[PDB]
Amino acid sequence: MLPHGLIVSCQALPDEPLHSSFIMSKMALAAYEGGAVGIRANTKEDILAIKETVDLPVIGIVKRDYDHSDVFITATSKEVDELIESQCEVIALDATLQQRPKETLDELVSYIRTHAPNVEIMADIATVEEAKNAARLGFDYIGTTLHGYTSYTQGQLLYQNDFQFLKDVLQSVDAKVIAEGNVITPDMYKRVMDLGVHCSVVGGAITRPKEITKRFVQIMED
Amino acid sequence: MLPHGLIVSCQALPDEPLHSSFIMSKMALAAYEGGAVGIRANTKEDILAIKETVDLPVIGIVKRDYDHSDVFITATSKEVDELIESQCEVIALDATLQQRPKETLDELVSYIRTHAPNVEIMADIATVEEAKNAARLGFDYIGTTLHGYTSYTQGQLLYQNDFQFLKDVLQSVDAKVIAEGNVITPDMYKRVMDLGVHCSVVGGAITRPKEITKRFVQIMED
Ligand SMILES: CC(=O)N[C@H](C=O)[C@@H](O)[C@H](O)CCOP(=O)(O)O
Ligand SMILES: CC(=O)N[C@H](C=O)[C@@H](O)[C@H](O)CCOP(=O)(O)O
Ligand SMILES: [Cl-]
Ligand SMILES: [Cl-]
Repeated sequence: MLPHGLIVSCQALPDEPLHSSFIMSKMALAAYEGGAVGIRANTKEDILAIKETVDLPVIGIVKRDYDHSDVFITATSKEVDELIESQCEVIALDATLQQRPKETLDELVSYIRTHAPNVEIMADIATVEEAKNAARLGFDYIGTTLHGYTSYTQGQLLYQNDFQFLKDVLQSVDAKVIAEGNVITPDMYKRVMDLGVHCSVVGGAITRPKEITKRFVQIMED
Repeated sequence: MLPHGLIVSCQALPDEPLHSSFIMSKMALAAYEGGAVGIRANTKEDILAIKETVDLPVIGIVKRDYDHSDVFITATSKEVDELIESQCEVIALDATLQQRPKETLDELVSYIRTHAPNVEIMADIATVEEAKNAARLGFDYIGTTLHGYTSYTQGQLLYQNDFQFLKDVLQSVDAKVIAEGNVITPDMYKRVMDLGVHCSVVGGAITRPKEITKRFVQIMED
């Protein structure tokens, strides 16, 4: 199981500067050496490289676009099978009720419980009711990952109104909740932990130097 | 000349997770894409890789330890020659009063003006008196890089007492001053820029995920 504490997301998609299984493995080692308790990573190859450099538990996803679906975080059994092969300890998937290319969310949850019974699952959700649906499906973890990143949560950011959305998720489910998405600073990390999340996933604030650089530059441009 | 704004230090020494000319070239790309106006980098190998990735001006150093000297930032003509070969726009060196392994600081300054007349020079100093000595030697930039990092500045950090050390440096010299050392947040970057530095160097806050991870973990340990 994931400990309490800091999960570092070590992702770099094609065309991002640090894109490379190798580099993500080194970002993960850096996170490990700074006191991270887990890693979140994207694609079987990045996960396998990371698992060569750290024994931290990994939350695995496959970001892959499908025609006629806005679901891209572990959309189908093809991505699930890649992640089972990766041996990541936790499989994260979009747990919205948006249209998927193939299996439904219920079918992907059954698929994972049948084919990878020792793997934990994590629901990336955007709304309280998606969170409650995930809790009902027996998700091990419910993350705020997609809050602000679906067509229907545009402009919503986890931290808004002192983490009201996070407070509402924590109030609505007994499952382990993960503060993920727009945890930008140590102060935000402390706040989500004090609000009672099991753990927090921090990505861009640690592993996206372009995004960190932009925050430094923006302070001069207000 | 270096513009006003943010210089990103893209360094990873041999024991650090990201040690690699290729990775530091990508950190530099990320800095560029985020709005940096320059790069500080270490070793000819890293500098050449960065200079083929971005056209941003580079402050080059070679960190290399010598016996019977505490000077490790561009200590001798050997490091200077590596930086001349690198074609970096600015050569930075330890510009402390500390005894060097070979040439004196004064000797090295003469050497650079002779052997690389088109290169600007940056004085990494620890004290106001070293800043004044650097102005004496005609340095183009005076950075606060070694303030707190010498045997005679123990316990001091750039930000202490609302950047009093930086205020004292800026009052002491007419040369372009660079805020470097422990500039860890956008707030600190804003502050040193508002105090009148030419530019600021931010390293670990952007390019050392281990260091950033430690600050996240640390807020849960206070
Ligand atoms: C919507 C989406 O794709 N999210 C990604 C999912 O893996 C990453 O953003 C991940 O959550 C990283 C943590 O977010 P941040 O960079 O700290 O804001
Ligand atoms: C004393 C020393 O070795 N300094 C290094 C000089 O290259 C780095 O610290 C460099 O100044 C980068 C700025 O420091 P930070 O990583 O932003 O805190
Ligand atoms: Cl980046
Ligand atoms: Cl690091």
